[PDB]
Amino acid sequence: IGIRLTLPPPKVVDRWNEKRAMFGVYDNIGILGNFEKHPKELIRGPIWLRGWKGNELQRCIRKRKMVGSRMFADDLHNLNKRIRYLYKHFNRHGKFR
Amino acid sequence: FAMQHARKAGLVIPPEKSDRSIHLACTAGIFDAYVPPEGTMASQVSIRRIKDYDANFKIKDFPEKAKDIFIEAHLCLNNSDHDRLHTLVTEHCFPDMTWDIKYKTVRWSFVESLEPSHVVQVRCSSMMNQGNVYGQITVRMHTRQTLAIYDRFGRLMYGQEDVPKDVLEYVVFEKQLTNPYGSWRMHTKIVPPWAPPKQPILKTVMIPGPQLKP
Amino acid sequence: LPPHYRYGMSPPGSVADKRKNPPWIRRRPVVVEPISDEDWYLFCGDTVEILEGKDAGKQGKVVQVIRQRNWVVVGGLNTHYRYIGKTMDYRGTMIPSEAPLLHRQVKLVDPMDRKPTEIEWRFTEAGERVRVSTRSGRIIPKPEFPRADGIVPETWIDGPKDTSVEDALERTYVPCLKTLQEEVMEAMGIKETRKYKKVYWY
Amino acid sequence: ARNVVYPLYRLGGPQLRVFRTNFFIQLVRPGVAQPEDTVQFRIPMEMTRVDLRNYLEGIYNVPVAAVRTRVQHGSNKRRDHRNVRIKKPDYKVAYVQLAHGQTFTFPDLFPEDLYSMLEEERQQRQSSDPRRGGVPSWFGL
Amino acid sequence: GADRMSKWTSKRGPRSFRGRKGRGAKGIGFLTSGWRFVQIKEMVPEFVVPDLTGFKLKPYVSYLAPESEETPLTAAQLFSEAVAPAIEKDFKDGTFDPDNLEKYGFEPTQEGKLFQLYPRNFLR
Amino acid sequence: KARGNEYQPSNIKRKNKHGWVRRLSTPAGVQVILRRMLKGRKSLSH
Amino acid sequence: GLEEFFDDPKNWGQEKVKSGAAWTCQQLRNKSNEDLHKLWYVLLKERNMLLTLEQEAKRQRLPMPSPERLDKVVDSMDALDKVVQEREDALRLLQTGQERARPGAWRRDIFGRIIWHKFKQWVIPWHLNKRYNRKRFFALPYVDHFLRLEREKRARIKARKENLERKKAKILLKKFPH
Amino acid sequence: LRNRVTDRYFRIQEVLKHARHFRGRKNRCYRLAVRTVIRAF
Amino acid sequence: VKKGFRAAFRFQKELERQRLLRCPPP
RNA sequence: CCUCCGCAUAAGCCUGCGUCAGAUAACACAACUGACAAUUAACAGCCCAAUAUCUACAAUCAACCAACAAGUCAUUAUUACCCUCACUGUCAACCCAACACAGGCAUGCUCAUAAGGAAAGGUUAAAAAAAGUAAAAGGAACUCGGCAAAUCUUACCCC
RNA sequence: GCUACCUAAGAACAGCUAAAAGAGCACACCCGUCUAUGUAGCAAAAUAGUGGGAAGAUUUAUAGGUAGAGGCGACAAACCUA
RNA sequence: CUAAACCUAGCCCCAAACCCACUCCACCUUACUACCAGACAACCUUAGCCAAACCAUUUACCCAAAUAAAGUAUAGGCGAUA
Ligand SMILES: [Mg+2]
Ligand SMILES: [Mg+2]
Ligand SMILES: [Mg+2]
Ligand SMILES: [Mg+2]
Ligand SMILES: [Mg+2]
Ligand SMILES: [Mg+2]
Ligand SMILES: [Mg+2]
Ligand SMILES: [Mg+2]
Ligand SMILES: [Mg+2]
Ligand SMILES: [Mg+2]
Ligand SMILES: [Mg+2]
Ligand SMILES: [Mg+2]
Ligand SMILES: [Mg+2]
Ligand SMILES: [Mg+2]
Ligand SMILES: [Mg+2]
Ligand SMILES: [Mg+2]
Ligand SMILES: [Mg+2]
Ligand SMILES: [Mg+2]
Ligand SMILES: [Mg+2]
Ligand SMILES: [Mg+2]
Repeated sequence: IGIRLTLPPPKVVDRWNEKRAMFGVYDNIGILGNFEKHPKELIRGPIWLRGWKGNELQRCIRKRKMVGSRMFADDLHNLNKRIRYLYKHFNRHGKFR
Repeated sequence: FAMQHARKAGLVIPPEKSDRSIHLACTAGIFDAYVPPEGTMASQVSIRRIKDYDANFKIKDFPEKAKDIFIEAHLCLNNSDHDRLHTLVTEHCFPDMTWDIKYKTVRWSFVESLEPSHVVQVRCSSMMNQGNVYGQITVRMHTRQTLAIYDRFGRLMYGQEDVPKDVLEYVVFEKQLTNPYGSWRMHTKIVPPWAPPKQPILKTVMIPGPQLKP
Repeated sequence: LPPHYRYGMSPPGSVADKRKNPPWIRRRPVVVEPISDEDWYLFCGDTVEILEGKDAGKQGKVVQVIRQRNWVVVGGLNTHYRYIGKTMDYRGTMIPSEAPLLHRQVKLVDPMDRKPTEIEWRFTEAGERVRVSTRSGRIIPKPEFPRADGIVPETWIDGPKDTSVEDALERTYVPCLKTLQEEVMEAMGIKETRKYKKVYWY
Repeated sequence: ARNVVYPLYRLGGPQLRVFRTNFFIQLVRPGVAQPEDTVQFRIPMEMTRVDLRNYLEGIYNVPVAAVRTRVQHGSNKRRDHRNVRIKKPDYKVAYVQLAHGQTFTFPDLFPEDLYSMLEEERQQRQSSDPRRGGVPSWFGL
Repeated sequence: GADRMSKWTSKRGPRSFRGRKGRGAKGIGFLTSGWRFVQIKEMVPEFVVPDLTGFKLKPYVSYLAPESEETPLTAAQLFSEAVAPAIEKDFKDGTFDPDNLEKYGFEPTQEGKLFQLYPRNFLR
Repeated sequence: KARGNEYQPSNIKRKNKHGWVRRLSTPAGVQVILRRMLKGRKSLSH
Repeated sequence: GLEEFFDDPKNWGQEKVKSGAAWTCQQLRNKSNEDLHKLWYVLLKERNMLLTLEQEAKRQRLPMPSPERLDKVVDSMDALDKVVQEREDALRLLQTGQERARPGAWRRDIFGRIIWHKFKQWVIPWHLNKRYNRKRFFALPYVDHFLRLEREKRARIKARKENLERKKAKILLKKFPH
Repeated sequence: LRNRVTDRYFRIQEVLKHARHFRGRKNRCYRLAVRTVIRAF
Repeated sequence: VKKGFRAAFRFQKELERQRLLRCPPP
């Protein structure tokens, strides 16, 4: 059986808190803030992605080139095997060739 | 055999010592049983000793509430309201009253009171009961009631709801004086031997003799 | 004890506690409100009142208290019933058994007013620790208590293996600066002329 | 003393002396019957006979004739619920042969309210008569 | 096969390991001349046992004694109360200098003393 | 003739072939130990 | 001679034996040097007596009268040891200036782990013998790579626990308003 | 796991609901009914 | 437990339906 | 009624059918769980201060005879040399074979035992089947082949 | 630590013939010729019987050494932890 | 009836911050073992699978600012690819 006999507890959904009330603010700092800053440096996140898009390969090559020297040996070893398996995969495997 | 088995099994423990103590609300047993007939100074001291702990206390009105607590406590047995019965009945009086009625209902109606309930004596505890004291009152009761107990499947075990019959009982009440929230609650019955036995049961029974081995 | 240990009614090590909590059991934890001793203001023996839950609107004395799960034990208040006699043939005599109460559930009481009153945590300039009440100020003293170490400090008798108070507090120490082993030697009067020669250490 | 380094003695050096010894000894009742003079002692694994002899001779002031040494293996067969090996601590044993005529023998140690209300509660309890038929014996009717 | 969790012990090995291992017992002598062992009293310990006569102290303490706040001693505490009075007595009355420091008591060199302090020879 | 009886236990041979001192003496054997605390085994040697 | 290994016969067969409080480290400093030297052998005879009852109690399959009587002499004896070594170590720091009374030195083993290798007790120097030269008190170049590995695991353990207590702090902050 | 079907219980029960009258292990198990339920339809 | 409460909701409607068919009220 | 087994040492395991209580082929022998007890050194391991120096001639009852594969043992002069016998192993129905496995397993004595064990849970006594016993007359006619069994038998070829 | 070979010091081999033997018969012991049984079997190679050797190029305990592009091998393309 | 169900233990990615060692005893001889004369020490290109539909030249795997120049100068059985 996968279903549950008794119901789960009713999760209270606070639609008015600090985050959701102030959500979406300061996204147009460039449009009507005399372009002193860009909305891309606003987001909090890793250093290998701050206002930039990439696939599995693109994000990995950007990672090892930027922060790979600081990464662990095991994580760096798995990263090299990942791009090597994905390099050949996108290049040789699939349709459209 | 508990201590001997603990030795042989090997479940050794130290004596349970803790600052906490088990606080009771009723003394087990009684202090002095009124030997009834075939049909004093200590009483007035025990009466006025209860007054020293609760000055607003009367004696002439006690048999009224005694019969009032009597009929309503037994009406709770019919309704099977254990919560009200617990605050109205002691912890020594509860098992002997409510144990055997399991797996069966009960019916108890009050017709009237032939004679008025009358206090017989008043007794009181010493100071050497967990630093507490407990008083007791005895009251004779001569009334007429009906009794009809039905088992799990709704057939009468004995007695009929329509006919009442005379009955005589010497009810025993007691109360915790250390705290103020204590109240008078039924404790025990004297059940003297000279009194006659109740009505038998319509059903017949046997007994197994001594099982003689080879 | 193991991690995430549960502190029930009975204490650790008791037969009832190890039965309820063997070493192999792994049950859920309890998210109790973190209360540090700086803010803790509830000791044993104090008179405390209850105003909600079962048996609400009455007052009772604290029997004990456990600091882990922030539970209070009040005697004769919030008491359910249980049996203790043997269940083989006897039914088992009924007795009232107390239940725990959270620190937020329970409210302390002023001795003079004997009513539920809030609590504040202040220092008297003479020191050292004091508890004071709400809007109409009354200094609440601490209740007093037989510790488990000594049941009676005042009604104590010096046994044969117990040393007298005079022999305990009296001092005969002399700051001689001299080595312990050497100080014992002249007390015996023994002699030793051989000197300890150098040895290597590595 | 256990877990403490001793001084090196080379020829012409001082003598080794102990002031605050750390070893603790177990006078115990034996399992097998030894003679009247023989007594058993269970001690840590670091001691020997010559220091235990000077130990008993000095502290307790008893003459000692001889003593043997023995080692016992704590059974590591017990296993917890995790199937991990549970070993009991090993211990050294010493059978001391005492002096001329002391004739020591191990003496006996143990030759010889809530329960008050509970016990009396069970005697005032009345056995349900079979003639009653499982009826409650409380009611008057 | 063999177990690793079990602690290594003399019991597990052959005759050679059963004899050479040892169960933590300290040394008492040497062994020469056809396995003829030779102990020495200088290596055997000698328990220093005082007399107990006129000994009024008892192992247990009564609860009537008052509490005393913790005052762990130290180099500053011991010197300022024990040896310091000797300093003011000589400083205020006579003359002194860094030479002749043995008058007050000092450890210039350890070799030449029986009880070494670092590396200590005695035990406890 | 019949297999399974290969392991002829001998403690002196075990501590000589797979001994602490042997693995620490040889440079090759050192890799066995500090690869093991990396995994975190209790008995690093036998 | 041997009856001192047991308490008084009046206490035999007793379920609770009288016992006073344990020794305090402060007043033990207040006593002289020969006094606690005598008290050590008193607690020694006492401790052997209590532990004799312990084994005989387990043999007879019964509990001892006073369980906390046992540790009352244990916490007194180590406190006696605390007061003693507090006197000599202060003397050693006054006279010589060392803390441990056993020479040693920080050294890098073959595994690259820095440890306070305490110097052993020897008779002949280190350069003439052959045993001490085999200990190989140094690590090789290939070992520094493995040192990085457990360093990462030490950071993983910290990051796991630090992130755990952070996630703990979040869930009750949601439950409780505070 | 992030996305898992929760109503697998119901989409098979409607199949077995029509196949209750089948004989043997078909009405009890699922895949036996799937072979016969479409064939019966 | 797998996330979701919609399936558990309609299951309770199926439970009470069976409880109705098993022990229906008068 | 069996015993081609047994006893012990070495090797190996580490408390693994000793006492107490409990529940759980039969388990109330417990060899399962908890606690208690245990194997006491003479036996056997744990050794030798240095320098220089000596050491042709087997064993086989070692004698004769008799060889070849040519063999297992010794001290000496000087210097130094006070004390002393501690420590460790000591159990078991046991080990390596995933098992309480018909297997594997060195050494001394016993050569049928002073030691150690029980082929059959009970019944009926079908076939087929496995291991044996006996057989009229014949005696390899069966069979690729005297395979197997019985008996104690010769001669000739290839390699 | 099984096995293939080697290295250091050891152990065992009754008795009957010949009375010299990499000699003949034959125990312990080693090998596994042939037949049956078994084949999730007692056993990841065994049991019962019949057999070859059994004073030697014999068998075997103990310790060490030879490690894969290799080792070992009285070459079976064997053995080197089923 | 056997069963079924739960919501926690904790874990994963981030960011920020550089991180660890009883100081009672023992632990490189056979680790967790108190105590004796040795002259014993590391510094070496990675290779191959795979791709090129075989394979032999060759086939990124970082070593020091994100982006852009740029997949350009160029290299290359001028082929894959770099
Ligand atoms: Mg011994
Ligand atoms: Mg293993
Ligand atoms: Mg295997
Ligand atoms: Mg072998
Ligand atoms: Mg000997
Ligand atoms: Mg034996
Ligand atoms: Mg063999
Ligand atoms: Mg026999
Ligand atoms: Mg049969
Ligand atoms: Mg015939
Ligand atoms: Mg013929
Ligand atoms: Mg034919
Ligand atoms: Mg034919
Ligand atoms: Mg044949
Ligand atoms: Mg022979
Ligand atoms: Mg021949
Ligand atoms: Mg022959
Ligand atoms: Mg060969
Ligand atoms: Mg060939
Ligand atoms: Mg071939």
